[PDB]
Amino acid sequence: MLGLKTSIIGRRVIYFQEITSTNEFAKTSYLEEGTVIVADKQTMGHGALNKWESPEGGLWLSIVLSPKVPQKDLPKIVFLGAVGVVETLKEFSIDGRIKWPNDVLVNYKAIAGVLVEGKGDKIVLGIGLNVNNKVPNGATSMKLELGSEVPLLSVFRSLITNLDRLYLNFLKNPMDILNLVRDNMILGVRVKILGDGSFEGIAEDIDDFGRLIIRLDSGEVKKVIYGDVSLRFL
Amino acid sequence: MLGLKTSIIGRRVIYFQEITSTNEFAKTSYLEEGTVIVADKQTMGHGALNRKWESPEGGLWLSIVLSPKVPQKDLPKIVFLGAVGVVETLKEFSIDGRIKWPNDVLVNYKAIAGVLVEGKGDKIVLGIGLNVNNKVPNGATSMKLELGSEVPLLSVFRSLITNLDRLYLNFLKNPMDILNLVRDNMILGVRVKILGDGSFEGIAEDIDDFGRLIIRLDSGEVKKVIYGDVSLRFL
Ligand SMILES: Nc1ncnc2c1ncn2[C@@H]1O[C@H](CO)[C@@H](O)[C@H]1O
Ligand SMILES: Nc1ncnc2c1ncn2[C@@H]1O[C@H](CO)[C@@H](O)[C@H]1O
Ligand SMILES: O=C(O)CCCC[C@@H]1SC[C@@H]2NC(=O)N[C@@H]21
Ligand SMILES: O=C(O)CCCC[C@@H]1SC[C@@H]2NC(=O)N[C@@H]21
Repeated sequence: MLGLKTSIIGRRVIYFQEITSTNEFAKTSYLEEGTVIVADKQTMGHGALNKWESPEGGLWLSIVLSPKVPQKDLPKIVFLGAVGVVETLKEFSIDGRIKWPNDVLVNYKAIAGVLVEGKGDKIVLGIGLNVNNKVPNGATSMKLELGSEVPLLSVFRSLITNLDRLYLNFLKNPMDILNLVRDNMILGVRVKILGDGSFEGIAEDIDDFGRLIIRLDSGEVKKVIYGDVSLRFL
Repeated sequence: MLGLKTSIIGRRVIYFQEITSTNEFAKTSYLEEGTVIVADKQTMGHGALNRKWESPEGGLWLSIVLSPKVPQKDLPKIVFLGAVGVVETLKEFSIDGRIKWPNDVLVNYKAIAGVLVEGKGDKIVLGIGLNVNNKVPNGATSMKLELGSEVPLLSVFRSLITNLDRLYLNFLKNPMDILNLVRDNMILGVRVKILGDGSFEGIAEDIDDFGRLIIRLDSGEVKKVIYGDVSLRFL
């Protein structure tokens, strides 16, 4: 009854009033490619590192993918989610910018996060977007940005449509997404990579593998992988 | 993202752009009680007694997984939950739906919806097909045809699920209540023909405490019809 006209993403949609995590369900359940798992609320939502607040009002969903692309391209699925969110936000007159590698900010406030996990040769693309829900201190939502409630289903429709388009092109031209990320991410600013061997520098660009290129004050250039990176804006 | 607030029916909803049959998927798959299977269109829609049910885009084609822990004597009334739920939703949209015993809903004697219940003991599948904005077979009708304009399909879905959830929860508590709702919304007082092992005609007087259709033949003989392997035809 939803009348979705997408090719792959959204062929099937499993909706939950409540769920532990859409990502966990998508990983542990046999689902055909393109199946979307979405819930009004998550009781155990999570993302990069070890919680992702998922109260009623937001868009919490996961997409099952099994892309038949070269091994080295598989890691770029996270960018499809980030760019899809940016495109949807623009449709609603909101300017979102990507905080490499998986977050979307509006005026430097977090409005969405992407988490990609796997199970077998299935890839699960998880996306959390604050719409009308309460958000953690320092974060924002479409409602807070627009000053009014936003029809949640309309956001879902927009995002699924954008993701389907990005995914279909990714299957044929897997390098294209990097250009979209580059033109929509925060660059030219100082950042600090946390953890062992922590360092600071200017976030210059992302390379052909989606690695963040940082120029340290000494002139040294380091390439950061986005598997489970911890980054801070200075 | 649908924000359903129902207790059981609609806890989960599995939507399909296309499916063979929501009833078949529901019967076959491992699903929890209250899960709703809905599709934009069905390629193999089924009606009662092996009939074909046209399910083009524009209509509401869904099935609900139920596991009612009521006495076996009450299980046959589940089809009525579907019929009444549809009637209530139609009234919400100001359409006068009336029940054609025991599983059809008509508007001015034209079929607008059909209900098919399939069970095996514990797991019961309640299937409902309602014509909304889709083209229909000659002689049938739809919400769009009745109102003269397109009706938001999702609005009909929300309405029906809400009604079905309420009806089902009360059914578990008071299994007899549904019978009163069927009586008040069914076509009675007219001549009908009952088709099964042969056939007979008479006035459809009412439904009894078992949901059986009470028919008064011209001779004065009274027959009680149990649904399952029979069809009803208005004269
Ligand atoms: N619903 C949410 N919206 C935005 N950020 C969240 C949410 N839940 C947890 N966070 C975390 O708060 C951080 C914002 O500083 C993000 O990196 C994000 O992972
Ligand atoms: N979508 C539909 N709406 C109303 N009646 C239908 C529909 N599909 C099939 N039928 C009915 O099922 C019967 C054939 O088994 C016919 O009387 C036909 O009109
Ligand atoms: O910002 C991040 O670190 C990633 C957050 C990802 C959140 C979404 S909500 C839908 C899906 N289910 C989860 O448990 N996590 C992701
Ligand atoms: O009038 C009838 O004989 C019953 C028709 C039941 C139609 C619905 S459409 C949803 C569900 N899936 C099916 O294949 N049949 C039922």
